[PDB]
Amino acid sequence: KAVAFQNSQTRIIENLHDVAYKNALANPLYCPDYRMGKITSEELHYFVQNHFTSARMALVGLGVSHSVLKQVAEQFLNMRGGLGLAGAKAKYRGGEIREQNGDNLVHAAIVAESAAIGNAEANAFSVLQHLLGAGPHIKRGNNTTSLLSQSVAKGSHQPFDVSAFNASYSDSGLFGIYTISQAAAAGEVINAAYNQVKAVAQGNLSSADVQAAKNKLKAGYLMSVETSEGFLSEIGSQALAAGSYMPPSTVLQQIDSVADADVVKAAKKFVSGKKSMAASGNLGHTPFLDEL
Amino acid sequence: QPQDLEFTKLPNGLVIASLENYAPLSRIGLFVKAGSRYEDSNNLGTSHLLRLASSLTTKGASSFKITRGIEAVGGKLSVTATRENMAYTVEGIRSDIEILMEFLLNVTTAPEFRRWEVAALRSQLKIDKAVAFQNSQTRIIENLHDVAYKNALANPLYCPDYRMGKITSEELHYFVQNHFTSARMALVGLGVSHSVLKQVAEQFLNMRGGLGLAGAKAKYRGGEIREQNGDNLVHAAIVAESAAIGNAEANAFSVLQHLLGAGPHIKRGNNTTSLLSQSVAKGSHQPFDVSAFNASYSDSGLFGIYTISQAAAAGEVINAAYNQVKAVAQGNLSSADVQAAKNKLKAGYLMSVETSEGFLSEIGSQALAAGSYMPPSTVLQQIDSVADADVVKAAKKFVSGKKSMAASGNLGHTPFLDEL
Amino acid sequence: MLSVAARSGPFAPVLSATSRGVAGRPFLCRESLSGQAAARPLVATVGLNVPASVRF
Amino acid sequence: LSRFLGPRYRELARNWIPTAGMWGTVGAVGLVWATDWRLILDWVPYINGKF
Amino acid sequence: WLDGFRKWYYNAAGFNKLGLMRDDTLHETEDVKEAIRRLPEDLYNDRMFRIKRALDLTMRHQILPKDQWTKYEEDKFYLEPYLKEVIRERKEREEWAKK
Amino acid sequence: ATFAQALQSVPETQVSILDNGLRVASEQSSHATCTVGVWIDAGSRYETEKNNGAGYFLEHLAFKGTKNRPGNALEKEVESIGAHLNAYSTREHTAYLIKALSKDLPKVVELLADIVQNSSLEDSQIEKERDVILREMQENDASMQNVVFDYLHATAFQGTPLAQAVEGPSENVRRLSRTDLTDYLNRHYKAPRMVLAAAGGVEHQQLLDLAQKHLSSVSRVYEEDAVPGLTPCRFTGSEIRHRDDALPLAHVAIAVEGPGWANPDNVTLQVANAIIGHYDCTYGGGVHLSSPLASVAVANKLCQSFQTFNISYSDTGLLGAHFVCDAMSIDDMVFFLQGQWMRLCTSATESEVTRGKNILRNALVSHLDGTTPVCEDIGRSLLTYGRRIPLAEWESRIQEVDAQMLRDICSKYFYDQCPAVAGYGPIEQLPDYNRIRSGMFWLRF
Repeated sequence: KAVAFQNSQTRIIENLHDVAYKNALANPLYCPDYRMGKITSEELHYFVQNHFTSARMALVGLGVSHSVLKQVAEQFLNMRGGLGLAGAKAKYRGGEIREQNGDNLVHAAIVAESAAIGNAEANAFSVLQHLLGAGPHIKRGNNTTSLLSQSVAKGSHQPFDVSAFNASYSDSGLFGIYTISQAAAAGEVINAAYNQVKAVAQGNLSSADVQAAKNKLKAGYLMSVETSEGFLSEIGSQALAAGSYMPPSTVLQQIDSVADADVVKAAKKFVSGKKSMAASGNLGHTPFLDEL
Repeated sequence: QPQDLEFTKLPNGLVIASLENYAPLSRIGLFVKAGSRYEDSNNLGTSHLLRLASSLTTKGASSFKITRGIEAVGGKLSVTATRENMAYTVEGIRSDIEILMEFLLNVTTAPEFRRWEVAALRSQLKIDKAVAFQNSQTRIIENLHDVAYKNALANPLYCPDYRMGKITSEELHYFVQNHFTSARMALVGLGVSHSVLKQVAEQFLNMRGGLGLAGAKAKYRGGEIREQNGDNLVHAAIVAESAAIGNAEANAFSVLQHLLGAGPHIKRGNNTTSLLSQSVAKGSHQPFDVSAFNASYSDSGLFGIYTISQAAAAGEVINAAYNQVKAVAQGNLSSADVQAAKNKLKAGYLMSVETSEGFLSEIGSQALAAGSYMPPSTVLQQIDSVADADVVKAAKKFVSGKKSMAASGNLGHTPFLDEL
Repeated sequence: MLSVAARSGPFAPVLSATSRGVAGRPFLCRESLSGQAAARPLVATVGLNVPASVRF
Repeated sequence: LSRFLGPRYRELARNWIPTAGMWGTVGAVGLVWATDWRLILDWVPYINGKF
Repeated sequence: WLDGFRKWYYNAAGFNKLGLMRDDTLHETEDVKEAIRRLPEDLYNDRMFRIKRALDLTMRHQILPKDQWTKYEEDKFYLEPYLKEVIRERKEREEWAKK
Repeated sequence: ATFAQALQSVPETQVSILDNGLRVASEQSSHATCTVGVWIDAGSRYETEKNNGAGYFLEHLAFKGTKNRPGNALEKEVESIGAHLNAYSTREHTAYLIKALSKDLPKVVELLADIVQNSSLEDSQIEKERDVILREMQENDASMQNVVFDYLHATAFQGTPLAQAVEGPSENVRRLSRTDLTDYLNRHYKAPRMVLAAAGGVEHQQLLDLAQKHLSSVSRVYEEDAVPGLTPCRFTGSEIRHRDDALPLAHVAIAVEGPGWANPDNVTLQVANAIIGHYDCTYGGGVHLSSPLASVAVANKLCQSFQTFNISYSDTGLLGAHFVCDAMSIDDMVFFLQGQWMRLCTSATESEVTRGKNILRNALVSHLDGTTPVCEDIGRSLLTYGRRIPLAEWESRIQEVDAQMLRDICSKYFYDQCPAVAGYGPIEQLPDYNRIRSGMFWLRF
């Protein structure tokens, strides 16, 4: 935990998921500070005996044929049949955890509830995520025609890093705005980014930029596809979410079927939804949910 | 005869009060309006290191001479800090009160703040934060104020771990230059003559005669923090906005606090007139402690319910307590219970009066904030002037205002603020 | 009234902190910052002989 | 020396006069008993005769 | 004439040739080591650099050339407002011990 | 004015005896509060192995049941008057305290007269309070200095009535029925072993008229003329060491038998104990603190806290030091504590004893500032000293103490004596008892 928390961003994402859910997704992915010295073998055996089930899990293979995988699945895998606890629906909470760290760069993120994986709006929210921009495409570049790094840099001469943030799960996703800046001008980058999403929620967008967002999302899915570790992760995620494989050409068709008004509806749902904020740094000029 | 306290004002700007009791104990206290709400977000924990820097060196005496002089006289030099006020207080023998007065006025007026002394003092800052966070009340009182206020009063009473190692003596000197000054300073004295205290105040307090850097206005924030601790005792408190101290709504809010059980009046009892404890104990059987607390500052105040419960029944405890305050807000009240709340508030104010450090803190806060000393009989007349409809109006204001909740423990059955 | 112990009785030691002094990479560039945000959510990898990696 | 000369160190030295003087007589009587001085042991009447 | 005799004594002492000023060649007693704890960080860092360079030069048994010798007018008395404070604090501690 | 004139101007305590022998004392001052309490001479002493938790049980139980005002009617009446109560029980005193306004004084003394005589004892409340006492006694193991003081009282006075706790053991709580508790109430709550302390806000003729009306004819004559009797308890110098190496901080106390209450030398043993002083790690004095054990402890980072105590009982006392230390410096704290103790005992100076006399004068007037601890002093002084000693006489006893006087009566009560040693925590680096005794008596003197 002390090596993995040297990244500043994962503390913000952990505090974000601690804020934006009530129960059964608000548990932190890393262990809390007090449970080290408290997690028992009976607790780990209860977690494994409830939630590691052959009816729950999947087993996927790359480079290995079907026959020895089915023989191993008949041999050592088909014993467990009790599905255990299925979660508690991940109810949305909304709020603020705003700690201070002493870094010169504030890291803030403003996020609302979005749709889940398998719905008809998660593809539109991912088109909106790549429309607002989430990737350093040209490395050490301006990241120009992304809308958030456009509309922040129209007003701010400060160094910044603004992006979109889509965290899609099977119950309810999370769509939001990520800002990293110097602490003297956090309100300018946060209000300029949120005014850019309030501009795109009124339909002020170009269909060439929607086509560039769609091509960026198709490129990002094929970036997830092209490595065999990533292909193994994509086949495992599709296997656990659906139970039948969906081909990437049909993924390109489903991304291409996202209408231009659906991401306007997604930005309207982001604006009209209840907000959630996770921020850390010097918090003198960082705005709040009343100011946003 | 103990004469009435003169509460006079110097032409320099300081509010000086002194009486002679012909007392065994001569106590002198300087009261600064330089608390945690007066320090800012850039210099945070400066009030904590300034509170621990009462035994440091100063322009006039070394720190060894300070500690050996206070111990050779026999008195004590202790500072009590709220979020709003800090209160340096030296008590001692009536013969050597001049030596105590010059040591205290050297420390409060012109500290040297040398860098090796504060570099030694940051280990004491870590030890004092660990001792004060051994108690579970102070931690969520600090995070309660962090979630209940926006910028000013949300600054913590104790220094956080991000500033530990970064507190500089230049920022300490800038904060004590901008916030230890005469027009906000009140110096009160029990057992010390007024002409002697006037002479000591004029001979050492000509320095720093401004009004000071203005503190920010605190605004209400709202929302929750809810965090996990690791014990079966879950501490959860829900507050909302109340008026500043010196207002008739705040005089109603303190008697609504003493209606709903400000603390254990009986040692090892059941507190069988507090309506919060009755309406929680009618539904719960596990050990608990439900109180209500009020904290009114100079601009804005907090009133709320503090519930200590076990982790299983805490939802029933918090919802039954909130439904009890809903019953007070609709007006299910007894006028004999309101009169018992008035007598509880009058008696608790007399408990605050009856100790000499509490009396020194009382007139130090009165001469610091208000600048005038009401008699305690006039305080009893104000509490008797507060009636039932103001209690109903303040309960409606608490149940209709935006709330903030701080919780700590095993949180599997702790209810959320939307669920209330 | 105007005090700290007169407002709340037992809560004066927890809103009044006494202290007896005596015995009784920082990413400094905008072009270098491109990549420190969160595109995709929290993914934690702990290996046997490979180090920790976070996929964002 | 200059830090060791004072009223408190003179009072501590006055407090440590009789036990250090008695330790000096312990060392003198033990030196007399170890060396068996003929001038001093001929004055004690229990060893008066020839030893 | 006294400043000329002090400059001749500074030249004959030898640490102006070797790279040290006046306050590096102090005996590390408890007062001097308390002042060692009480310097600021930059003065501490180039003081220990000057001691390490002096130890390198007396390991090599040679000195710097004359253009980079520490002059008597280029000498700063950096330790003296700390060492005088430590000496007067130790003096008042021994006077309180005598009291 | 000056200090002696000011402590002369501190008002006197008129003490008066009723028709049954009960003692009434008051200290009228300017404040409007009123702190009437009954102090009873019962405690953990004057209890056998049987009925051992009876004093703690009756301290817990005197508020819950009453003959005249049953149920929680005591709580309803005392919150109708808005007052506060307290009930502390020690080894030789139990007490009941009400702080109130002075206009509620017949209600306060009527509630005390219904508490100490007409308390009803319902068996449902006995079972409920037995469960609450067992839960509180399970919670009291975290109170580690109380555990070490109870271990020190167990190992210092073994075989005596002072070995037992005030609470009583868990095998003796579960068998306490109603008739043993009312036998304890009929034996040890007798009227001339009871004082009525008031402090300020009262009038003494009003208190004596109210004590004639309410607290007269409690109980004077025993059942079968079986008087209780105090015994001189044996001090046994011993060592108990509860070793818990997974526990973080070691609490170790070392105490020698002191003279007690009625012997006049509690002032000079207290001025030696106050020269030694106390430290906690939140004190911001640092290295420059006056007590040299605390200065050495913060100089080489020995312990977290140390507290030097003079706990006194009738002819028998424990005076010593209890320290919260780490696992690696108990040998250092024991050596420097015995070195500071017998550096005090061999080479006491006039500056050291005037520092201690000044800190004792300030500590006594800061203790007797407040109304509730000055009623604690009135009740404890009336039960132990016979009269109540005023602070002018305490100043006259303090001002006769010099360093020579301190040196010889320290040689009486410190030098070469076998102490009692208690410890809870990692007690491995405590020295063994022969090293404690070799570190007591000095190699030079």
